[PDB]
Amino acid sequence: KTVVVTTILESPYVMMKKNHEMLEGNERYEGYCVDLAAEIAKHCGFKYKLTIVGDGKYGARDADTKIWNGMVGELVYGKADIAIAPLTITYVREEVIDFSKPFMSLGISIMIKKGTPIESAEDLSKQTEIAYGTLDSGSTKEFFRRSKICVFDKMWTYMRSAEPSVFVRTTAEGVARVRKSKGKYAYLLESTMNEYIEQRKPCDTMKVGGNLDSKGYGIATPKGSSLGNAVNLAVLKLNEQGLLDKLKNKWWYDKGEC
Amino acid sequence: NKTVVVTTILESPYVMMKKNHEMLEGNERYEGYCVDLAAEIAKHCGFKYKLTIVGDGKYGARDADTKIWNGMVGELVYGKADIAIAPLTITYVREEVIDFSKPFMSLGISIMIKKGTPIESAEDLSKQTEIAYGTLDSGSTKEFFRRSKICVFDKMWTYMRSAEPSVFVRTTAEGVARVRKSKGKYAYLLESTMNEYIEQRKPCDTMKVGGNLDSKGYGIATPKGSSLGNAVNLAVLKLNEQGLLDKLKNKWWYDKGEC
Ligand SMILES: O=C1N=c2cc([N+](=O)[O-])c([N+](=O)[O-])cc2=NC1=O
Ligand SMILES: O=C1N=c2cc([N+](=O)[O-])c([N+](=O)[O-])cc2=NC1=O
Repeated sequence: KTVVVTTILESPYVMMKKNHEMLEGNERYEGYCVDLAAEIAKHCGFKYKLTIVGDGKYGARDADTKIWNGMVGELVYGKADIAIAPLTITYVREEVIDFSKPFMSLGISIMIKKGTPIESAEDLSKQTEIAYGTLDSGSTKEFFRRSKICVFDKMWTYMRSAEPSVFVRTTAEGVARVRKSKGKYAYLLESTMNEYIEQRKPCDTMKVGGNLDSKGYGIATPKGSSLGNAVNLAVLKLNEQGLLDKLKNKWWYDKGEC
Repeated sequence: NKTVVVTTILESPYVMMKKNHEMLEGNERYEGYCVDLAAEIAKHCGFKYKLTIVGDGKYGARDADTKIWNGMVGELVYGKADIAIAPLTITYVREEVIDFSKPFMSLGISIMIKKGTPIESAEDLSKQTEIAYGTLDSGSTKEFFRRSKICVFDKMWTYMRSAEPSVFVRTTAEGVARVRKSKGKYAYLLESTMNEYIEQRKPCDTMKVGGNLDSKGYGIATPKGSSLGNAVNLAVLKLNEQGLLDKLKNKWWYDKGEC
């Protein structure tokens, strides 16, 4: 009766303990989603086993084979019973799996190295000396691409035609690029990550301006799962008890390095 | 007929009476955020609808003694409406009796003060008495402080609960009025979405200070086992990704602002 919980290895959501070599099972892991999982399980009344998604991805659908990868794939194909991770609620994903109500809110934000004369998305669109880009894939990119707003359309026009490329392969790459471009590059990513990195050494970056949109992380379960109901109520219950905020503050600031 | 009966509440700027509403008939009588949203939801879900205002003008609370729901939530659980399109906060007790779509707007408890008031945060209110402060005498707001584990807020609750004269108001407008009349000696805690709306209305003597003390969400509600929920749920998500929700937000909040 053990529930197979799939999740991704992303800080501070899911991380490896300092001594994960001497540990075994769920005790190996720690972090926001790891703590959350314990709560969700306690209120829904079930035993769970935490497993890291094989390909270490969230969930996208190939345009050719139409196959789902990442944690979404593990849910649609019967490899996992529930996904507890920072998985953003989207239209296409909602069509194939069931999402609970958001346990965390977020949106596209701007990351820059401290000292950079940038304060908003508008500031970027008006200049070029300070290059800026996003992940070469994901909701963040397609946001600007399918945006009928001139500010984001102009930013998109720039990003689309730039030399060298302002797009990055991974997030860690984008963050590093900001730290290494000596204040000549700005990275557009999820606010949750932006404000987490801002609290990590060497603490040479900061979040600027407000969010460009509004997304949400949700606990996903296979379409039609009987588990979805209880889990959904658990999230709402945890939120109304300020537990989600407590968990946030904990892994973002209490364990912060600034 | 196959005309979806849409229940909604009369709260600005979500649903408001037009200019010549007396000369108009049907849905064309109303306007606002939720009115525009309803049109889109119906467009993508493909259905004709009729806008109706909830009789008791309430959102949805379960009377503790009669165990009976009121407002829009009640209209659903008792088969009087097919769908509820309004600023209805997604709560636990409600999710237990109705089906909510994914949030179409995020919000949280915020502090409303009269401009000039020497307050910048909730912690400020808790370290003083010079400036009185309160909330609606019912709802998730007053509920947030009573069951709070944060010291400042539990210190605020201790103050509010035992304060004379009472610092609790009966309506939203009543709380806003008290702020505009207390010459900056009264702060009002309410939904941020409403706080940032009043901040855009005459005479523009109020403002929102500090960040939200929590995080809620407005969602479209439908009765359980409704053949409408899933479609409505996908509609909200798509509208958000197309930036339509943000456009509606900016239209009725800032484009028609007065400050
Ligand atoms: O569901 C998703 N959740 C994500 C969460 C994060 N995150 O910041 O937690 C990131 N990211 O780091 O770029 C990308 C994501 N891509 C997704 O498709
Ligand atoms: O579900 C609710 N939704 C609300 C929405 C608003 N609003 O701001 O739209 C307010 N308010 O104005 O105080 C109170 C509410 N109380 C509720 O119980």
